[PDB]
Amino acid sequence: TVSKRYKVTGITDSGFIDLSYASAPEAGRSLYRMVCEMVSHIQKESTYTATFCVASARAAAILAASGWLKHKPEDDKYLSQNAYGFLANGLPLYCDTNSPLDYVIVGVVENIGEKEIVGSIFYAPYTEGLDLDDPEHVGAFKVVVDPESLQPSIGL
Amino acid sequence: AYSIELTQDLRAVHGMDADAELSGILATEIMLEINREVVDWINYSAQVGKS
Amino acid sequence: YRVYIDQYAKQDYFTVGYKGPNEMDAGIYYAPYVALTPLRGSDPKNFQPVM
Repeated sequence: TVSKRYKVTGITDSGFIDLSYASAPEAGRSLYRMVCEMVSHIQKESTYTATFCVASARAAAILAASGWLKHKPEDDKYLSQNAYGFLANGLPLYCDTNSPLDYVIVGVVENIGEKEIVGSIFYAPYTEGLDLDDPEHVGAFKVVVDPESLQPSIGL
Repeated sequence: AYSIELTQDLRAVHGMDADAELSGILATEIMLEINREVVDWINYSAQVGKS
Repeated sequence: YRVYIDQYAKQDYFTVGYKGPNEMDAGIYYAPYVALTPLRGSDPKNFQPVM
């Protein structure tokens, strides 16, 4: 609901591409052109290098159908285990499997260090001011014990 | 009846303790009223002077 | 005499009282029983505290 829709006159007009199984990876690579172009349309307007990609399962397979998505055993380290693989362009491809689209998003996450952190959808949880057990839990549970039936109720 | 989302705000932004502030104004209010009571049973129960 | 201000007073006045040496000789008895026993809880449906 943020990412600026990428529309080219030839094909993607109407807002998105239509891929058909006819003839070869020629359909599956024809999406890998649109990922590559979206990455260069970040580097024009954003100027950041567009360090990830997100795609629904069915639309990340046809981007895997292109070839040029190489997971492979030795390459595990850089993809942080969440990525479905690396596009040959050097981008991790994060399979979605959730949203109701079949979309392919490109985006950026770059922290140059110190206080400069820039990338889509900044998230940024807030626990500071709360007493937590371990820092990473992002908000604390609470228990109640309803005083009608005494059986507890736990919520975060 | 203070919100659970308040304390976190008020611990973070103001550093004050939330709870311990309400326990501040309730414990003070009752002892102000119980004290405003007896002074108001003295002036209520006192005869009219200079009469 | 020992002059206590009345900080909240509608018109103006002075109420000349009496307090004997005993706690018995007074004219009015303020006898406490329990003192400000705090009570805590939380709203069981929405998890939010009350005190």
